[PDB]
Amino acid sequence: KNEQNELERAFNTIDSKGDKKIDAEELTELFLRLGHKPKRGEVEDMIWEVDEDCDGCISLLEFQTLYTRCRDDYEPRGLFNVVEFVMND
Amino acid sequence: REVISIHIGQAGIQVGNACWELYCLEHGIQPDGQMPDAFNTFFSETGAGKHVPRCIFLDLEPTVVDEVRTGTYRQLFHPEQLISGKEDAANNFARGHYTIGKEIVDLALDRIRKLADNCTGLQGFLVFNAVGGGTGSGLGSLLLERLSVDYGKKSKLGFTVYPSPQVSTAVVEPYNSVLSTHSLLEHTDVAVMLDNEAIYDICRRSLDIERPTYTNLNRLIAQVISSLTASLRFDGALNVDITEFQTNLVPYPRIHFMLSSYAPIISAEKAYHEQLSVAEITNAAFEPASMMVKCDPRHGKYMACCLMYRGDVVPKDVNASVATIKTKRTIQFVDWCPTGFKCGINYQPPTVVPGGDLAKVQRAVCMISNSTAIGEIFSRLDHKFDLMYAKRAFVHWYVGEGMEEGEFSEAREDLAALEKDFEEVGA
Amino acid sequence: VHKGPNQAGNKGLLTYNNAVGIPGYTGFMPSTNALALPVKGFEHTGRP
Amino acid sequence: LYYLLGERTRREHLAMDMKVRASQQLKKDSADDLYTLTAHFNEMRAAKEQ
Amino acid sequence: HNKQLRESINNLRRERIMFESIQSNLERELAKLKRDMADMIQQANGAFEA
Amino acid sequence: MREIVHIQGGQCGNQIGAKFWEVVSDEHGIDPTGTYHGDSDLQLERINVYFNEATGGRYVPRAILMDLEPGTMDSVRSGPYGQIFRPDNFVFGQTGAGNNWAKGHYTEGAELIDSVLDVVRKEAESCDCLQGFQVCHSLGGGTGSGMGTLLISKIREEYPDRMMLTFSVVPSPKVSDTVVEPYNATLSVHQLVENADECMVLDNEALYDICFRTLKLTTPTFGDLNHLISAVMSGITCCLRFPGQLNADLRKLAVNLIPFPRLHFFMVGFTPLTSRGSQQYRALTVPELTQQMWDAKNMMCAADPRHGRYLTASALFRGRMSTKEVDEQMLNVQNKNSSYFVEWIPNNVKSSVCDIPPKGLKMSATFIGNSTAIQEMFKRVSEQFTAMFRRKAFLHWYTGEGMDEMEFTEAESNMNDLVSEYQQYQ
Amino acid sequence: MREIVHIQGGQCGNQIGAKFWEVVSDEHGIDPTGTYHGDSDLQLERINVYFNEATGGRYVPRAILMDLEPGTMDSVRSGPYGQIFRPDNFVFGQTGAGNNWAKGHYTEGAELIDSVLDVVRKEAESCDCLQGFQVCHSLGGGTGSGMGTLLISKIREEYPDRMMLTFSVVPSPKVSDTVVEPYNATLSVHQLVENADECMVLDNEALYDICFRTLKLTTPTFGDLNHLISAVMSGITCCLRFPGQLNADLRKLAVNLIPFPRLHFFMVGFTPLTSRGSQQYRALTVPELTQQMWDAKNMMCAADPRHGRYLTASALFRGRMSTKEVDEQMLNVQNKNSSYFVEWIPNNVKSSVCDIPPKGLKMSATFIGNSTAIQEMFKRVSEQFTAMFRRKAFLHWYTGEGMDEMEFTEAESNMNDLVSEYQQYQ
Ligand SMILES: Nc1nc2c(ncn2[C@@H]2O[C@H](COP(=O)(O)OP(=O)(O)OP(=O)(O)O)[C@@H](O)[C@H]2O)c(=O)[nH]1
Ligand SMILES: Nc1nc2c(ncn2[C@@H]2O[C@H](COP(=O)(O)OP(=O)(O)O)[C@@H](O)[C@H]2O)c(=O)[nH]1
Ligand SMILES: Nc1nc2c(ncn2[C@@H]2O[C@H](COP(=O)(O)OP(=O)(O)O)[C@@H](O)[C@H]2O)c(=O)[nH]1
Ligand SMILES: [Mg+2]
Repeated sequence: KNEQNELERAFNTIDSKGDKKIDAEELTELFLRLGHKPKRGEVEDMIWEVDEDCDGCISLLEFQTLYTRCRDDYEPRGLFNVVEFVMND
Repeated sequence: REVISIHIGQAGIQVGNACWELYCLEHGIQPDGQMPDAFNTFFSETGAGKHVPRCIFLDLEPTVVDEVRTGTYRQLFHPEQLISGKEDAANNFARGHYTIGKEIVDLALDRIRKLADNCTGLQGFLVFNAVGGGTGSGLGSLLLERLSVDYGKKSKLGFTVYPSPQVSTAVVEPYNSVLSTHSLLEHTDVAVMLDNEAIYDICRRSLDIERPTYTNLNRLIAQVISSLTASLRFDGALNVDITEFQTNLVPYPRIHFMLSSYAPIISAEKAYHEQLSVAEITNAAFEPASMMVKCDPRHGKYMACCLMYRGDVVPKDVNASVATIKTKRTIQFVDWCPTGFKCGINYQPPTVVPGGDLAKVQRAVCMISNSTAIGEIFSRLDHKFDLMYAKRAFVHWYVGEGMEEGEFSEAREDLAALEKDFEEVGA
Repeated sequence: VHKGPNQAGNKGLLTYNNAVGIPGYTGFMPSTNALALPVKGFEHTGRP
Repeated sequence: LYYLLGERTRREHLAMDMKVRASQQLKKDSADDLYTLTAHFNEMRAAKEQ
Repeated sequence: HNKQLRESINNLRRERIMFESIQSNLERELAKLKRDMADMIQQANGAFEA
Repeated sequence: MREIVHIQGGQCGNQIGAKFWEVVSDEHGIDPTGTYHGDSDLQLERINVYFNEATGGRYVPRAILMDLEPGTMDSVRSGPYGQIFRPDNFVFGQTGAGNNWAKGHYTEGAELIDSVLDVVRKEAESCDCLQGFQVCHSLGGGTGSGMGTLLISKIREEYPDRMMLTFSVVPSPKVSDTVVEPYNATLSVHQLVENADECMVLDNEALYDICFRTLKLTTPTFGDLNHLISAVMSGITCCLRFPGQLNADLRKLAVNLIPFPRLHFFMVGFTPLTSRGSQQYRALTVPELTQQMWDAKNMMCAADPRHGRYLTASALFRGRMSTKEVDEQMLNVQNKNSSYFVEWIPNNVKSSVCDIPPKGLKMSATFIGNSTAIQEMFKRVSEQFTAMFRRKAFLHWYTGEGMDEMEFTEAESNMNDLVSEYQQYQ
Repeated sequence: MREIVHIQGGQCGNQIGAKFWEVVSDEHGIDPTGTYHGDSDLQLERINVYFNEATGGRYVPRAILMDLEPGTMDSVRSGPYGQIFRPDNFVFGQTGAGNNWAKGHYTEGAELIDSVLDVVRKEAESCDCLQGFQVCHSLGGGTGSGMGTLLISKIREEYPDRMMLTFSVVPSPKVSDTVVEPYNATLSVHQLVENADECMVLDNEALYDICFRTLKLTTPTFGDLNHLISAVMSGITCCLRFPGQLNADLRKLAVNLIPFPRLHFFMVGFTPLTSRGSQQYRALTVPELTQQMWDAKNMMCAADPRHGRYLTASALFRGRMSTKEVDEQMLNVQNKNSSYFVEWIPNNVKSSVCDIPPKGLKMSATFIGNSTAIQEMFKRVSEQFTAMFRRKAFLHWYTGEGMDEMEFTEAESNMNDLVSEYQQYQ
């Protein structure tokens, strides 16, 4: 939980409209803040391989199960690595 | 009780070329047109020893039509019906709706007028067309428009052929499809989608024919239509007419798009193979490997299902079968309807066509349901429509014909409204 | 008590069997040696 | 990577299926016990009436 | 090949959706039945005390 | 003398009536050509209740077929005993309603009901003293329910003093034909509770279960189901057609079984019903018939009577029997299962005996029970009605024809107050 | 009047019962088609004990066949006197237990016993005054032992005041067909010591020895063994069906034989049993019968009574005999071999005479002795049970099905106190 308070704060600061939904487009602005240019078809893949239950959007519960799964040990860590970067800094 | 069938476009009259071959064989009519009362719903008895179909082929290019004129069905298909234009619409919805429609639709509907006046107990119309083409989409919509303003209250059964997602013969199919639905929505009462790739997989898998042409496709399309109207053409233990789909399958005035399927689509050696009964065909009617549209009904929730049964079936086992289906949980229904079935039983078994690849079976099932996978289909077409429209590709052909971007945009948002309607009802 | 389901032996009007028994017999009798009921006092339905 | 992802999601889906089947079994059990309990209550009704 | 595998995975996930939905519905019905069970128990107790 | 006219609506009504007139003509001994060929004189005095002498032993039934599609009429004339009806009694539409109650009650009715009213009137004053009317129809179809229902309303308005029987099948989710079953059944029942005097509820699910368990048939076609319903209908009307040691007319049964004006939905049974393999291994005694009669799996509704109480009950026997045995059997059934009966009415069982058995049997019975288990059926239907109506499915094919929404709310409220007062009297 | 309901379970029970109903129908002179063809009136007046007339002289047995594999039913219907059973009494499963006591008592019992209880409930209410039940079953198999045991328990808790006979064959090491014979016998005996009123122990070993020595048969198939067991059962109930100088009904025989509520395992015999070659050199007198009755080699159980003591004994004679000769013979056989009889009970022999011999004999007898040597048979079985239970062979098949181990401990403890109290009274 002591990591998880800041995890959910990182989640809403990544979000802009404040809801459960984050789009690849908000991810593009997050990439602009990171500074490196993403590929043409990379950010859709990064959101698709992790968005599991719902579709198009990503959800808070989905983010949560993704996080505890990627904490554990040949696994896609597409969005996991980038949020971990937000967690680190 | 009579029903007339009009055929629009190059694909429509090929379908009719197989359908009426099936009809005359089913009622024992030689292709010259005479027998060596059940026929009365399709054929009018002129003079003595002659029957003439209640149909009109119409198309803009004369090649396919006069091939019908010179084929084996010269005497059966009568001269006035086969309406043929002088030049094609050329896959151009505007060319088939605004330039050449204005000359051909009046001649067509004036023929339909005298056909309806010949008829007495008209149940409704049924049209055959593919929306990917120009003539099928354009003047098909124009015709349906004038038929609606003329009669309106009579049922209109539209068996359309939509373009397949990955298999495609033309390029502007998205433009012509969307512009067809913009009128198909508010004109047709009961409209059944039939894709091509699904029939390819069916013929590949079950019929095990490696190299199929359009002939085998149209052969089993006729099987489906004939199995749908068999309740009118012949008496059964539990008959169901053309007005029942209007009632039992369409829960809303704008949600009328039906997935159809057929079973058992089986080869000759495999009829020898398997022991056939009602339970397995009632099952096989629900697998996506036997549906007529390349879409996944497991992704969707059924709204209402209709089951045509032909051959030797009692109500006992079909009722037991739908009981097993309703208690199965591989497929689910909407919470809006507990009783999502409409059965029908007719005594006469499906007939065979010499040269056809189906075996003569004791009993067969034609399923026609309503789901939300269709709502997925329209989105799939809408996506590739907007991809081409974003670059204004091929638009200058329609504009040069005389149209504008307004109907493009309004048809786009009309499909978007249809998408929203499906997503709301499926919940 | 004496009347029961599923047995058509002892359904005659008389409790005993008149053929081979005295009243109070309580021995089994077949349906063939068992009396028949009277329907009504007059016996026919005809108008000549 | 996608191959392994498919291998994982198949197992998860099969687990969901078996949970559904167990739910059906529990449905049957619950129905039977409800029928027996209603029978018992009707018996007690007859007893208290007598 | 990647797109083929991706489509297969998408199909599997979309079926998992249907499975969890029917699981939820069955759980609602099972809760209603266990409520009926408890009610029958209470009715039997009442008749017995009477 | 005492007169019963027959009115058949819809496809099920016509096929049921076909079997009904086959078995009645068989009882009175008239051949399928329309002439008398019987042996006993007992059949002659009471054919005036169901026939009219035309010319030289030509007895035409007092029946009126009514539907909207010629397929059913052709199937009537196809089978035997189809050549005996009066062709003028084949009053008949041309378009067809097709599972649309609004079509059967508002549009096609306006041009068919005046004609059927003409012929049913002419057939009513053709006889002297009416006993009542007898209507066989469905509650799922369109031309049967809607048209028959309006006919009931018109008739009860013209001849309010005569009795009325309605043999109506109801749909069940387990044997479900169509999709608009609740939208049809709820509205028809809503009209029957103020128009019909009493209704004999049927359903195909219980009939299929009967032919499976007791009859042990292999292929239960519609012919046998209609065969069972016909035997039931002949059983309830046998009292008028034949003398007996205790005669019970239609109004007599009504006043014996109906304690309150809205409590008039009966469930029916029939005895004896035995499999053919066990047909000769069985016995024929009044206890034997009573055991099969009071069995819960012999009712012709999908309503377990042991889940409720019988308000009243009636049994009409046919054959040479001893009324002492009849009455003590009723007393034993009422004394043993005393919990399943109502308390504040003693001697809940009306009985009757007629001395003519059906053809081929020595002794038969007909059970008619007005129980309170029927509220399970109507809750089972009304809950489906609410499930569809709460999100307005299929509503527009009705609202687009003349009906409005408050009619559906009216049928809901009437269905709800009926089942609540059944639950009250339980 | 007095009534006996017959119940057959398992393959052993069904085939024994098949020959039983053959023999009984022969004695009452009813042909296999189900009609009467006898000559005297003495045969008619006591067939309500065993049959019910269906319609017009069609007598159907009052029996219930119960099993789980249709092959036994086919073998029953195939042979003669097969078409007489009522097809409704063929209550019957579909899966098959197969030598699994837990299958016969927990798995298939739970869904078969309700139906067979309804059938036997209808068969018992079909008669007026129950004398008792008669259950033929085995102890080695599963569908006979475990199922019949559960049926006995259900019946005893429902009709507690009525008699009950059960003929049970028991396993032996010398004739050892199945492998879990001790695991089935121990649990079944543990339940028959508490539920059944009295049973007659039978075994195939002694039967084979009888057919080899006395009958001198070449091929003693199962038909002849069932013929012997049938003759014994007919000898038991001759007293209810035919009058005699001294009646001895079933309850009368129970109270004359059972000194303590747990001492009801009887070894049975039958006389005369002579080869057709030696029937010419023999005589027909009561001493000739008695000196074959009390022969050790004529018992139908593998428990030589000269290894123990007799508690009580009974003889049922059939034929026109002299009761002085009967009683002087029982007195002489009690005075000669006085040591083999119990000491503190005078006149350890009950006797009875019936005036109707079996068809084909001038004078017959039936010995039913309640000895103490049956502790040898139960010891012989319990030691095999412990031998397996010492390290839990075959145990998982039962424990995995719902049963636990303390049932086995309960069974062997009850078996042990049973054998010890037999040894006590010795
Ligand atoms: N299933 C099936 N589809 C057909 C057949 N013939 C044509 N089509 C479909 O028709 C579409 C193109 O339209 P066409 O029927 O060829 O011609 P059209 O619809 O009249 O349009 P124009 O070519 O401009 O006249 C293609 O995508 C085909 O899929 C056929 O015989 N069977
Ligand atoms: N018992 C019986 N029921 C029938 C028969 N035909 C139809 N039904 C029932 O009637 C319902 C359909 O009624 P329908 O005949 O279509 O009524 P209509 O369309 O108004 O004439 C179905 O649920 C069937 O179960 C029949 O021949 N016998
Ligand atoms: N006397 C006799 N004994 C039999 C017959 N058939 C089987 N048995 C005995 O039954 C024992 C096996 O029990 P089984 O019949 O299989 O019982 P079940 O499986 O529960 O029906 C064997 O030891 C056989 O000796 C028969 O026809 N006659
Ligand atoms: Mg073309």
